[PDB]
Amino acid sequence: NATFKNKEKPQEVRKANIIAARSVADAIRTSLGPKGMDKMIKTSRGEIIISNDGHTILKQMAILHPVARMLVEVSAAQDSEAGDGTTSVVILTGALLGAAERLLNKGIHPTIIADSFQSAAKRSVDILLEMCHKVSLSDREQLVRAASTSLSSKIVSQYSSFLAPLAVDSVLKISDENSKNVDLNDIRLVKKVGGTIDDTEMIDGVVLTQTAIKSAGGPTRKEKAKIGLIQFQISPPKPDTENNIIVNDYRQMDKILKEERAYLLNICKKIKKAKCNVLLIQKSILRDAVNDLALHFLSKLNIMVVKDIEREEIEFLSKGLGCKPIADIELFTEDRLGSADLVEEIDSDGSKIVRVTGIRNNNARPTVSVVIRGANNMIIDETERSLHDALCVIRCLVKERGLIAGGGAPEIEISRRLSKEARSMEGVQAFIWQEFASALEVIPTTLAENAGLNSIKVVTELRSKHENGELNDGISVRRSGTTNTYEEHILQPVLVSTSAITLASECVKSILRIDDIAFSR
Amino acid sequence: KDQGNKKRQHGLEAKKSHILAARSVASIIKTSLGPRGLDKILISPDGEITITNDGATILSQMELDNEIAKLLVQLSKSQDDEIGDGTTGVVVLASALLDQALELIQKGIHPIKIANGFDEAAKLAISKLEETCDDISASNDELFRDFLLRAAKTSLGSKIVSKDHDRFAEMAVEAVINVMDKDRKDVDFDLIKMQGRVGGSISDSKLINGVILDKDFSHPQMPKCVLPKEGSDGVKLAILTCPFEPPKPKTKHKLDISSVEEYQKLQTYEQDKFKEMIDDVKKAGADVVICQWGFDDEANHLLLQNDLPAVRWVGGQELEHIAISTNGRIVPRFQDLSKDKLGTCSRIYEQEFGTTKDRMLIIEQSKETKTVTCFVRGSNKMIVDEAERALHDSLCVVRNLVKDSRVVYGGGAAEVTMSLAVSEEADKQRGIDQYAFRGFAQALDTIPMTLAENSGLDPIGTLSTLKSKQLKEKISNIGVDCLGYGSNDMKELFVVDPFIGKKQQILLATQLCRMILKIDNVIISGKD
Amino acid sequence: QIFGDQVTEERAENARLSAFVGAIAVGDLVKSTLGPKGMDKLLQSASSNTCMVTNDGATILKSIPLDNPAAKVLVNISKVQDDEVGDGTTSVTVLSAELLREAEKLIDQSKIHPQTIIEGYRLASAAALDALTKAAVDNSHDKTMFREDLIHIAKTTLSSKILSQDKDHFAELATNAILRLKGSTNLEHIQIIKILGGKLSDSFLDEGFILAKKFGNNQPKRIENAKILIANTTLDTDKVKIFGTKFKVDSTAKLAQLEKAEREKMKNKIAKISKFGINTFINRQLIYDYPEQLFTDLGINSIEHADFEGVERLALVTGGEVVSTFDEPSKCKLGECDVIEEIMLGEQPFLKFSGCKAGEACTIVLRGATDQTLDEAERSLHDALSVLSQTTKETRTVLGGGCAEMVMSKAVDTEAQNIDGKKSLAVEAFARALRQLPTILADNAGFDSSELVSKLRSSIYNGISTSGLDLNNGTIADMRQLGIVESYKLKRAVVSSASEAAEVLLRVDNIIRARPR
Repeated sequence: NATFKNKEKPQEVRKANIIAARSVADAIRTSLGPKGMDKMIKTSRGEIIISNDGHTILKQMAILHPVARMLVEVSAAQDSEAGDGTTSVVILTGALLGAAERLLNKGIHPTIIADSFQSAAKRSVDILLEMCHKVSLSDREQLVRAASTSLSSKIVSQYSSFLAPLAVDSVLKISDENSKNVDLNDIRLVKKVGGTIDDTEMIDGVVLTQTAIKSAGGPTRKEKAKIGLIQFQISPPKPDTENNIIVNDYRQMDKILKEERAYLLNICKKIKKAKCNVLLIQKSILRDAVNDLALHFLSKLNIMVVKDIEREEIEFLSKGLGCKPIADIELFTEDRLGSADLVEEIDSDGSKIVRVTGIRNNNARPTVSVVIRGANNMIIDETERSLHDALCVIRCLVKERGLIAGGGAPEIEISRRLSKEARSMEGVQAFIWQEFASALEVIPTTLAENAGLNSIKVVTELRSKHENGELNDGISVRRSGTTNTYEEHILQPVLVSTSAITLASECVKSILRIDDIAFSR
Repeated sequence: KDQGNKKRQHGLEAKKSHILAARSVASIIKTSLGPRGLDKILISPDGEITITNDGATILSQMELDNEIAKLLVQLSKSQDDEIGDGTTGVVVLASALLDQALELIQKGIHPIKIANGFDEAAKLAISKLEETCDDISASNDELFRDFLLRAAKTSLGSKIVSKDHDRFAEMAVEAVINVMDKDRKDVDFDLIKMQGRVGGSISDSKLINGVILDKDFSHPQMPKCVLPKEGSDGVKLAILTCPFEPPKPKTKHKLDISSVEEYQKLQTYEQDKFKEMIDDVKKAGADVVICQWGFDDEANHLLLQNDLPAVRWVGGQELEHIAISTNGRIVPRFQDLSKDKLGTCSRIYEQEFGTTKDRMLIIEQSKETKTVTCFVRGSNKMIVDEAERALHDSLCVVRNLVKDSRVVYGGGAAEVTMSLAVSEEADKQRGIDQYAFRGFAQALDTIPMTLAENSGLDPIGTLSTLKSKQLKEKISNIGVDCLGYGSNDMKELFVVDPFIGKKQQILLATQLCRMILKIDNVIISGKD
Repeated sequence: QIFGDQVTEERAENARLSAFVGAIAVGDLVKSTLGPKGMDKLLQSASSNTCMVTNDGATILKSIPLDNPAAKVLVNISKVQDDEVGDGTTSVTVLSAELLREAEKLIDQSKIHPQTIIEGYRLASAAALDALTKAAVDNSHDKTMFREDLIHIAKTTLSSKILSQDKDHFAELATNAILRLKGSTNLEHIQIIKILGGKLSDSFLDEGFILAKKFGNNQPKRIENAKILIANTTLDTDKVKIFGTKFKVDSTAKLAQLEKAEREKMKNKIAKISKFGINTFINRQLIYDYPEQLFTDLGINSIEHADFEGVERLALVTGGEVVSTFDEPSKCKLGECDVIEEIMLGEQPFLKFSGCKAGEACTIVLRGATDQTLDEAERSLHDALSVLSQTTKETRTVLGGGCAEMVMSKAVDTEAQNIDGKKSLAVEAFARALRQLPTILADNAGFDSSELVSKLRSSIYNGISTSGLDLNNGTIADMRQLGIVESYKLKRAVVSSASEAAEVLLRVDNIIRARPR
């Protein structure tokens, strides 16, 4: 017959990128699950790190291969959207790349391969939603149990009973109804040494990251005060040229002292004009925040000062408090100031955390700032990351309601539905539906391998019982065998399996779109 | 000194190397010869970017270590001032003489015999070409206007000018006649100024009878037009070779200011000199002041109140063309001005060109001047430089048409007639020079064969066909077809080449071919 | 070592490969990215962490450093296409590479002159643009509402302009200056007459081609059944500057005898004028009374000082030619008009022509109260005519999806039918590149191009000229039923840019490397 010539050879570029990217997925494949193998990376500086996290390994691997670098962005969106499964999405991506190698050997153009994965990803979501267990945000029983079981893998165990409703009550306020995805960056976890895990405060208004003035004259507490962000600095006169303090006379000590106190008073007077009793100054190492002479001036005015505000909180305080960053003293106005009920420094052991209540702003909405306390530094660290996973799983229920029992159940349920659907297709696509379902079996196969169980034996027992049960059949690491994952309190949200298939389908799609690699400087 | 890396050539060696060195550069320009040739991308070291097939531009940009090809650049530099459009014609003709000279060397003929052989053969071909030459002015006067327009159209047909060529064809004729006398027939390229700027199109290009100077009339409030002022004599302009400022002595140059007293006095003295220098312009009646140096801020204040526009930073060479065109004089001092020494022109005005922010001035004249500035407009800088050199090529063709009223029919018919006449007279001339005359006729056949290859025709078949049409039928001029037409006989197309132009090509080709044969040794020192 | 300082000349064997294979390799970068289903490319720098992936053809070509001196020519061609419209840069480079790919076969196994190959495309592209015109459709449908939508847009263009005094009268003049043309909308078909001593609202539209100057002294002011001849020559005092000449004569009367002999040479040209059977003659220069008096006995009216634009616009309305010379009697392109009437407007005599042959045009006479009202109106009128002409040329589309590319192939194959000897393969090679455009579009779709393009050619060859390629279902269907159309201006821009790019590259027997800046 007569077909297209194919003078160029783009396949050698794509096949070299698929094999090189498959070796990256096979390396991360051993890290799947809590029993998975840990990978070691030695940085050029000499630092050695150890962990099973897929997003951490791919970030510190310093991959030179361009296509394999996309797995870092896919794992980034995996943690940003779903929050969990960064290792599973890399395995699913490599599983589609491994299945695409047999597709290219049959003479199939990657456009049909890419268009079939997108069509299979959209239908795989509907298969999960029909088989999913429908839950709603109005039921607080399933929201607490889902967050409690997710913390069983973390240092906090017995104290996780009180930690679950704190994360639930924080999401129920920010979720509303149709808001769908709600940014988790609005939830600020402030960790500080001292205290214990059992001591927690919601503080819906906001929480700062620092203490108050420790010098002489600090009020440390104020009631019915206004808050604003100030990028300016309270300092004695400091011209752009070189300045120095040289006093050769007895009278010059009082002249320079009164001259500096006069310039500090003019700054403190303009603040009193707007009746701002709480000052937030951006942290800068160039000069100081407030001079000790100005601390006595603001003490008489009953104006609380909180300095050393990090640059990361400048954007956060401008949102939750509804204020605006103010560069200079001339830009400082009352319209940019928020009204706080009570601003006080809470006394704690080695902490001294300042909190704010009653932001009294209609434009501002219910932002969340939660304080984390603990004796050991390793506590307040992992506790902040453990609450992140608790907020992601609950947020996945907000965007798309319903939860799917983990342990390989959603991967097998999709493969069973696509096996009968592949017979209803026609043409080249019909062979891809069988290869797409074959790549989905790589995830439950790896779960059985990393757990020490027999690979094929566990997978066959799940598909054998799949004719009776439906979503209740999966892999259980605690039971070391095939049992009901719903009764073992192993639960997973639907958005994780939805995003893992969607991102992997778009990844592999964009992988086949690059047929050439050229040097461009 | 510099013993190492020293190249030395001998007789039995360099004679073969000098021919191969010429054939390398010759084969490069054979592809660009003719209207069907190749336009080459060239970038000068000054930053000018242009694309043209002109051999004078291509060969000038060629930098090479071959000493024989350097003589091609030396001849083209002298020919560029005489004609400039015959660079591709002479080098190929000179290389054809060298190719025939190498054959005579293999036959035992000394190179000095070949030099005298081509010299007597060139002088014989001039008399034969003159007998078959035709005249214009003595034939038809109205065709003389048509010959000048269609001769420029031939050079403007390979460029974007071909659409608007009708206007540029008349601009090329008037620009040459203005700078020359009919009896003297002397045209200098320095008398015709070629300038152009970005913006507008080529259809908006104007022919100016005077200088340009690229001036905005200094302060914008000054008037953009200069009136004759109620029937005065021309338009008077001032030319100053001294800058505008209070005069200072050469012995001291120092100025001491003791206090505000001497400061306020010296400030008024400098303003009093400004009032004394402007009165000399008013007493002479000069409308605009042209100086070589810039003016102060107070200078434009007094010149604006009296409605006296200013001109700043004029080169020394530009000051000469102003006094010649406007019939003025060069006044060294300020107080030596007078109505007789001021340049008198027809009018002075500032004509805005498109969206260009330059806003130059135009000084014209009704009577014939010795200075003409051709200004070209275009939408792109590359289009301006392309139409500028294309118009300059038309100025060179018309220059040779008015230099000699007798012209020959081109298109390859000129080289065939010169070859058939020498070849017939070669058998009548006996001796050793017989082969030198036969080789000269065979060397003239390289030009029509080169044009035939670039036109898509058989170089041997077409050349042999043209020789039969000019012999068995009747003696006439029928050349190879450079541009698409229905049939042969370019004489029917009225395609003419200047007799003084074609004669200048064969003389420089013979003069250089002899000089190449007069160098048997090449000494090149190394780098210390 | 010729040239130097990074400048060099490529060998005649390598230059043809650098201008063809070297240009294809540049076109191969945008080859697989053509179309909405096209692939993507990677651009990597030395740091390797700054890289990016994009399908944009203008981004890939400009970012990649090109050491090939012939590749820099395609960069300039891409800049010309980007000036026209910001879309279609990829299609031009790919089509230019297909023309150069067949050009390698047009040299090696062909032996066809390269300039004749370009002339073979000029005749093939002319038939390609004509095929796009016959198959051209438009969204202009419901023109009754579209003709009304133009007068409202013209009023919006008059905002901030001094013409805002009366919107109804001026918008009607601009609207009737476009739709009444029924042809090219370029300003060369619209003459502007700026006059003084009146009001702006007193302006009117006249299609009679009004020009300022008059003709003749004692000649009549009306001409019936006029025969117009266009030529440019100087019949009065040639060699405009006679200063410097030396006339050798025995007496002053002999000096005038040579002028009489010059007047005898005038009859040689005047006799050729009378052989054309014309009552009217056009000249850019002036004419002396003696040759003009001979025109009176022959009944020939001479319009003088028409400049050039005025001559070209006269040749378009009367269907004439701008040739300034007489090659042979009774062989030429002549114009004519029914009635030539001399009128007077603004205290100046004007000429109003009537009944031009196949004349389609208009002349907008603007009557202002000063020069500021005349200059600002003509600049603002052309801006209003440009917006109205933009809606005529754009939104007018053609059948896409491989249709128009194959329809042009049928017209080029028709041009390849009747052709001379050496251009037979040159014209046929142009139709091959036209069929490669839907072939490459079917490559990135993942289907069989050799099956679809071959059936598409045989389908349109006999009947069914509206068929095209369907990339969704992978079959051939009617483009009018599926509603797949592509802009006609985009088609003309790609074909014109491909002919301009091939004009420079095919003439190349050697490549001069550009100097680095």
